Amino acid sequence: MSRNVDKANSVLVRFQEQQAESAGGYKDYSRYQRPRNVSKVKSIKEANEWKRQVSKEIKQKSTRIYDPSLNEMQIAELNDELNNLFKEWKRWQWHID
Amino acid sequence: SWRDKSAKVQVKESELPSSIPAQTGLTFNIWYNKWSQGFAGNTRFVSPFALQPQLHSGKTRGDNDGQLFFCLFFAKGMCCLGPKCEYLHHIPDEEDIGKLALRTEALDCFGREKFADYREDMGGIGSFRKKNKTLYVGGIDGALNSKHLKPAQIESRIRFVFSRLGDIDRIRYVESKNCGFVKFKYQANAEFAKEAMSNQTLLLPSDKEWDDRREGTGLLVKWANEDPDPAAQKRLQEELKLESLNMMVHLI
Amino acid sequence: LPTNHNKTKLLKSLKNTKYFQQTTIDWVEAGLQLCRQGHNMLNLLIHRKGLTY
Amino acid sequence: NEPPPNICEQCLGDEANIRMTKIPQGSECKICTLPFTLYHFKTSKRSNNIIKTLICVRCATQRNICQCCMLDSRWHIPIQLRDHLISLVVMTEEAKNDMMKRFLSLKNVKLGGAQITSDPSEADNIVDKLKNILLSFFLYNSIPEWKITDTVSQLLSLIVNHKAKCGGLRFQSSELGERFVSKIFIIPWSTAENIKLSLSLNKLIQLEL
Amino acid sequence: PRIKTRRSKPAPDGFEKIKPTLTDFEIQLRDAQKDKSSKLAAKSNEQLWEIMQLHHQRSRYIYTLYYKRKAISKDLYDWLIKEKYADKLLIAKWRKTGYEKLCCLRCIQKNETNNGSTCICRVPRAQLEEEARKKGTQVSFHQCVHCGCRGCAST
Amino acid sequence: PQLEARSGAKAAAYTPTGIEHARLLPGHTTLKYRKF
Amino acid sequence: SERKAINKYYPPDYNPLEAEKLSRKMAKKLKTMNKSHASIRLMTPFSMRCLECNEYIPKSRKFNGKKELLKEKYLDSIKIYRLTISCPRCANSIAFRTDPGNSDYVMEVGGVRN
Amino acid sequence: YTPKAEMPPEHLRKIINTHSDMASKMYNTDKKAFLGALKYLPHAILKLLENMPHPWEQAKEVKVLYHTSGAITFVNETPRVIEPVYTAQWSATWIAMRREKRDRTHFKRMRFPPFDDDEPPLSYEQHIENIEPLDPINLPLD
Amino acid sequence: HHIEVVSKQMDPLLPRFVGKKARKVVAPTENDEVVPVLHMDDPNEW
RNA sequence: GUAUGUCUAAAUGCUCUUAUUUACUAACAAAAU
Ligand SMILES: [Zn+2]
Ligand SMILES: [Zn+2]
Ligand SMILES: [Zn+2]
Ligand SMILES: [Zn+2]
Ligand SMILES: [Zn+2]
Repeated sequence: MSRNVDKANSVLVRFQEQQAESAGGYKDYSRYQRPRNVSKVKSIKEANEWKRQVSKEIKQKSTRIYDPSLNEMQIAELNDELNNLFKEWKRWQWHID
Repeated sequence: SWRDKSAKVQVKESELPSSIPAQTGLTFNIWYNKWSQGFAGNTRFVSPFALQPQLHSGKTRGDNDGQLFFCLFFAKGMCCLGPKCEYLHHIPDEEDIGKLALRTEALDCFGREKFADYREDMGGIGSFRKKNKTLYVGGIDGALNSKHLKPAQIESRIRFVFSRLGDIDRIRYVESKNCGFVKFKYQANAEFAKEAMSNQTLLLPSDKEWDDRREGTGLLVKWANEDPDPAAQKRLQEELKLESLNMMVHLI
Repeated sequence: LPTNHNKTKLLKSLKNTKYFQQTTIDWVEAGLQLCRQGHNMLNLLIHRKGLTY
Repeated sequence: NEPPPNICEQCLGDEANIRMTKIPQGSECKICTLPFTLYHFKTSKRSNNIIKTLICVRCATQRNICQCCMLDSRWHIPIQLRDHLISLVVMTEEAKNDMMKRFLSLKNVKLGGAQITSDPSEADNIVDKLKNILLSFFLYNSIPEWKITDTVSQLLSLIVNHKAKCGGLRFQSSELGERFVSKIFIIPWSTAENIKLSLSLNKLIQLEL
Repeated sequence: PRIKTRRSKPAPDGFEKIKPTLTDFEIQLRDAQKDKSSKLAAKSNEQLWEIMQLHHQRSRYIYTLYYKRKAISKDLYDWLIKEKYADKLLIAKWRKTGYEKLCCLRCIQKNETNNGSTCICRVPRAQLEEEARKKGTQVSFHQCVHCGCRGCAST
Repeated sequence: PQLEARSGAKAAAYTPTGIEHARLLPGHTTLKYRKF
Repeated sequence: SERKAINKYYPPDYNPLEAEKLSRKMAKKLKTMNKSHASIRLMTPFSMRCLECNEYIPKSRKFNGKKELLKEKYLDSIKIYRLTISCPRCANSIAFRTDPGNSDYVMEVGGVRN
Repeated sequence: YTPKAEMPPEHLRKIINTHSDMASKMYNTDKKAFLGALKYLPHAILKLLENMPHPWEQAKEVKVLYHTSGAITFVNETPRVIEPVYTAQWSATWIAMRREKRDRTHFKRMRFPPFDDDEPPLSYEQHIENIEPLDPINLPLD
Repeated sequence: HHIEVVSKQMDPLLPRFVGKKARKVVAPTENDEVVPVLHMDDPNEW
């Protein structure tokens, strides 16, 4: 399990995380992938967390896309990615509450 | 009239004063009392208690002995010692302020060292360099559980909470900034107010979201970075001048 | 060949303070205390060091 | 080697005997964040709460202040105020930085003004100069609410906006109000023209944002 | 008390009479000796104070029966002393003049204290009160931090 | 590169650490002397 | 605390099978582990030119690549891998495949061997 | 000057018990004290070990100093003996051991460690109350 | 006013010199008086 | 010797597959009869 990722997703760590989730309510919304279809999330806190995560992602995307080699295609691709992120964020701002 | 109003206080009994931390992290660090191996959680949670001062305020073991400094816990609204507390339980009156006005430079009305530099977030116990009586209120969205209220209503609510807590100089709610500036007469009073209203809900019993006030995040009450718009500045200058004049008079 | 000078043993110095006081204890009890206290010390230090894992 | 503690007369107390303990490199000074000896005294034996020194002697010397009170050694005024007065007749800029503050503390220049306060010559002169220099109901028509409240009390919840200049006092009792009216700055119930105009303008201002 | 290990003989004559009195104490002690999650310094101190008081009380009871009332045999008293029940030093102090009402021994360790003196408890309420009156303020101290002892003095 | 030579050393005095160095431990308290 | 640590501490209730099951349940949800292009450190055997900016990355030069499994195996039961690299100057994704028929590699729309 | 106050063991016990679940801003300084105490923990260990009750002894009472913070506890007394007497005692114990060996088909040797790594060592207050500690090693006299 | 200084015996467990924490400190030279640096009085070879 | 750095506003249970590993790390060391 060299290079840290393996360590992170080693069974023991996972178990610990699960335990934390069970007792006290420590989740790491960084750690899990954000769900595709909203309205399968009855809790508000979770939703908020997800929204926050997406915002963070968007910010990250923004930070990188103004790099100096602007003509490279990665940046262009991200522009679409950025849009997608924005859309997701908007969706997360649903009007149930 | 806190003296003849009552003696007793007993705000939150020592059966249930507080649980110690709130789980961020995986493991609990014994030396810092803070959860480690992770940081996911906005952390600020609403006070389970509050200072309903007219009911609570009273004579203490401190009052008799001649204590200067007021009870932080009382302010917060959770002083389980109550009548046997050594720190004072009332809203800082003028006489009291006058009495501890010598010390009020170096340390707060709670008897705890004011710092030389402000905290970067203006978040707690103000500096001894800059005297202040002026509190930033914030997180009013969060403190009211994202309620669609009128700004005016919010302002009124703020006034209600803060007037009770100390002699007000002046208050401003702002729609654009989404905040509530308050200014007091005495720094001590302001400090007390801050202590009280840190992590407090602005909601009332009559509101429909009273039972879920705990689930939100409280008021973010902090110190006021001076207002830049010019009239205010001018006023401040005038005040300073007046103070200087007074000092001069005292001297001669 | 031992110290000519040093009368002042460790315990004596401690006694001379106000922070220590002294009891008579069952030896097993004392041992238990040591185990607990010692354990606490090692945890506390470890936690300070930051390594909570 | 160590220099002595600079504690003022009002700081220390009113008695002809005080006992204090020195704690060498006790705490870091609040200004400089640099180890120094804490003196802490109890004033009168039985009077509660100690008085610990919060600053290093050097820093005190530089500012010319009580090591407890944080006030001018001479005139017993907050550093700002004392310095401000001097300026009126230049003020200190404590540099709020981790490293730089320490450096500032170690410098021995008497920062700003302190010199004047120290010397009988200079302080006295400044003082002289200063002397010379010296020688329910809505409410309409800036001043603080704690004054307004006081006034009301004298006359016998009190909302007042300043951008509006529109103070809606609510005693919540017909007795208090009817006493208040007889015992007596426009004050109706729930150059007059000029005043009205000004009020209107204020209201407009309040309402545009 | 210590634990019996056939070192000293089980008990002398009159132990059966007093035992039920000083066995109430044991229960109290047991209640005391545990995690009362005090969550607060003063509260924590209070339990210690209580414990101290309890300790004192048993000794007093023993002392009272042996010296003042004199209803217990010397041998029994000696046995008790040998066991952890009574405090020997405390008893001795009590027997001496001016120390009869005495909260605990470490309230009269003059070496311990920051100011070279005895605990305040040892000042008779009278004197402190008088001082307060002279000053302007009310009665200044309630109980010391060693042991809860509101007016320990022999008066 | 940063694999670099040098211009001057240093000597700046801070607050002492209070660490129990092994060598610093006492040893040869008695100084000898000459005959005169 | 030391790389050759014999036994990792387990909680007093740690049903190992149960724990494993739990992990599995929380592996589909998991971000890492449920993804492709897992990282790797590799030297470059081909010694090739980055097709965009013509940067001549030579033999044995070390990179933090991404190894990903190609679903279409060679023959039947011997896997082949895509090994992503970036050129030092321009950030163009070079990669290559390991077709084991010739005991060597194949370039994959990154650069050219020379 | 005036000697130390012989405190009650109860107080000490209480102090110890308090600093088990220690995680408030209350006893910040107690944690510091505890940390400091590592300095003398080996000394403490040495003391306690030295006072080990000998096999002719059910349970030794022992003098104890302890920091009022609850950070460290030294067995204070240093165990001295009448040398010949001590030797005699040891001999007796040896004899007893030999006898035991002779007797027993299997001698139930301890398992180590005696308590589990999970299980936190019982407080002394679980077995003050327990029955008279079983008889120690002293041979049949005449 | 006359005043008695004392030194209280701190507990032997707690850090003796709780002030100090191995802080870096740049010092000013503070040389107010000016040192006179006095002195007296083929380039292609050298 | 398992490198590193920036970046952070305050669906539920279910079972079935194994005589393995898309395993990762190379700082460590390098010869014949
Ligand atoms: Zn209180
Ligand atoms: Zn002063
Ligand atoms: Zn007493
Ligand atoms: Zn006492
Ligand atoms: Zn006392």
